[PDB]
Amino acid sequence: ATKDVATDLAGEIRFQDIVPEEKTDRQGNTTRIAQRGGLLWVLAGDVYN
Repeated sequence: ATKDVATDLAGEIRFQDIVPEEKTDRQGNTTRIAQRGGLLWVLAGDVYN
């Protein structure tokens, strides 16, 4: 199964030990899959669009 995890703090993402690997779909869809399971920190802030 699958489950989406969505943040509740607005800010900058910072990897920690996460090693993304780019898997390119035949249409060019570069999906980032983590080879090394780590942490995705969110450093809080005010994000402006």
